[PDB]
Amino acid sequence: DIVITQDELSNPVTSGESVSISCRSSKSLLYQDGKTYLNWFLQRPGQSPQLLIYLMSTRASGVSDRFSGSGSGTDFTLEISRVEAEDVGVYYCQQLVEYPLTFGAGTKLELKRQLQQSGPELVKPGASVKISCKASGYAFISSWMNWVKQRPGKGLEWIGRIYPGDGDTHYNGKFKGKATLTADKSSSTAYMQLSSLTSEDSAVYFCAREETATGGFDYWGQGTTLTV
Amino acid sequence: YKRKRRERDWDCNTKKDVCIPDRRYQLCMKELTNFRKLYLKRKLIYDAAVEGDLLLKLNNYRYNKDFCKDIRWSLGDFGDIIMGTDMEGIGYSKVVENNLRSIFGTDEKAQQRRKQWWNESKAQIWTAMMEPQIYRWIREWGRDYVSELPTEVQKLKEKCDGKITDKKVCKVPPCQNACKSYDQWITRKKNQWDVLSNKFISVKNAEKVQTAGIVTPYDILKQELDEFNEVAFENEINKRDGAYIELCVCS
Repeated sequence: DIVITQDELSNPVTSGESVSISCRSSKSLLYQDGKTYLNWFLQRPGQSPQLLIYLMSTRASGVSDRFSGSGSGTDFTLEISRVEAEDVGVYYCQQLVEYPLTFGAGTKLELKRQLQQSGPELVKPGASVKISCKASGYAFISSWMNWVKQRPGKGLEWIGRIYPGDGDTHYNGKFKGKATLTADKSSSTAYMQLSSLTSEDSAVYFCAREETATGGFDYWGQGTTLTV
Repeated sequence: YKRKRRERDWDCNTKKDVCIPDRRYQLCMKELTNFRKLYLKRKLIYDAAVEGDLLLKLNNYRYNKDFCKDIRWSLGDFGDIIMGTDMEGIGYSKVVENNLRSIFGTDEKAQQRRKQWWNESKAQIWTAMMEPQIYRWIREWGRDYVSELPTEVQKLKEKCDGKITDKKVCKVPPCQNACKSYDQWITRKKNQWDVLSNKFISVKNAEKVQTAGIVTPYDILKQELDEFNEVAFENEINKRDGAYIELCVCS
């Protein structure tokens, strides 16, 4: 259990006004190779997570050049320069030093002026409903399918990841028994069956493709709405 | 402008019977796409000029065994196109074959004329840059695996080490991604030698091959390099070697 926390944006950010979101771990995110493992996402108000900055400063492809990744390895900061009305939303960090993968509470933002996920599911308490993630790319056998639990009005909970090639599984200790992670190879479809449902389980779930070569979560789904 | 090697691997998808090195993909024939025999030696001398010149710059202007290897494999690749024995022909390398046809004739004997012309010319063409085609590609693939092995193992040693009484390959996220990244390499290298070694046997057996110093796909690397071991090569490519067990096996 590694602690992650982010600050809050106190005033509504004027457009073009710069800004920096700060992230703080409880442990050195550096590794034996001398690399700081970390990520910076942005969820559009209505969209899925999208990677911005990975491995501290290194920028993600497709992301604007004006997002900075600086950090000292327990202390990191993003930077939004000449902020755009498209960037308004919530930003998260990720730390890889050890399982479980922990996404911070998140930081808000104000405006001052692919993967095929299964559809919605509504079932009684104590049920189990498998939900899919279909990745058209042939990297599905070579990639890491990660699963993410978005509670309403909450941060991200990493359930686990499964590698369809050798069938490996990493399970978040919290979800150790509540998750069933399978993967279909022939149709390149990932599956997650939650165990006997509790009212707490009602939430949206996301799958994130992780390249085995980079290792960022670029590809996310439309989401799966689960209801008790 | 030859892209730095090991930026593109041998592609077995285009022709699934044999894997094609990226060096052969970038072979500069551009003038060969534009008596005639002496006219053909000139167009081929330009392509033999640019090619041998760019490979040296690709080599960082250094004179070393790596450079003489790049000239050698590139030299023989020309002969296979000029003799009609080239197995790479795709895109515009098919066009060179068709160009030389009307130049050398399509007749049953004309296949014999191509060899004779390349028999005399080769001593010249070689200087303008400064054995069956599959036999050469086993020499090139062998030099690939020996210089690509210490890098992959090195990149793995950084991310997976130490008892942190069990290995980092379990419970450490960065190392478990590094181990799969090794799997991709040793998988492609295994699936490659699979395709390429069969092309050695489907040639040596189906065509009369008078070189008995190599009866097996292993014998090429045995005569190309020194510290090569037949046994160890089998374990490494099968991921059972005394390295990939000590790294990437949690049990």
